[PDB]
Amino acid sequence: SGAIYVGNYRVVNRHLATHNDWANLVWEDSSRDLLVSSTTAQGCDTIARCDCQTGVYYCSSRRKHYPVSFSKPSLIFVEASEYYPARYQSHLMLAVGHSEPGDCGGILRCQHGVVGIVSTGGNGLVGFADVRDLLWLDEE
Ligand SMILES: CC(C)N1CCN(c2ncccn2)CC1
Ligand SMILES: [Zn+2]
Repeated sequence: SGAIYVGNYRVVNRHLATHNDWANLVWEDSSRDLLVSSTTAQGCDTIARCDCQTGVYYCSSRRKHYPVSFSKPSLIFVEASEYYPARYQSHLMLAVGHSEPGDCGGILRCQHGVVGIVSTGGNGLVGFADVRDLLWLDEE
């Protein structure tokens, strides 16, 4: 579990979005595994605006933050998980590291701020849904 709290937006994995998220929906994309809802209180996070390929992510199934190198966001085939069938996921970055389903929502960050959230795992990789292209998160 986990979210990004930027301005008056909550960014969550689409598959973990709640009824309240859907009732306060700003934007969602199944192919990216993202959903954004509106918040009453302003949030503490800054979104990275960069093309970094190194950062640090939180792994809840280890209670640990790990430094990783990661691929640039791409359209990638993802094998079946507990929460999605085998399918193509867009705007996905991969690193070598540990990720189980409940790790979804952990933040990946670089020197510029939040890069994305854990969205995939298995086979010794962790996949992150990028948010650095979503420039509208920084205003309004
Ligand atoms: C949500 C649904 C599409 N899933 C969940 C069950 N399943 C699976 N596959 C691999 C590992 C664990 N569970 C495939 C079908
Ligand atoms: Zn960066």
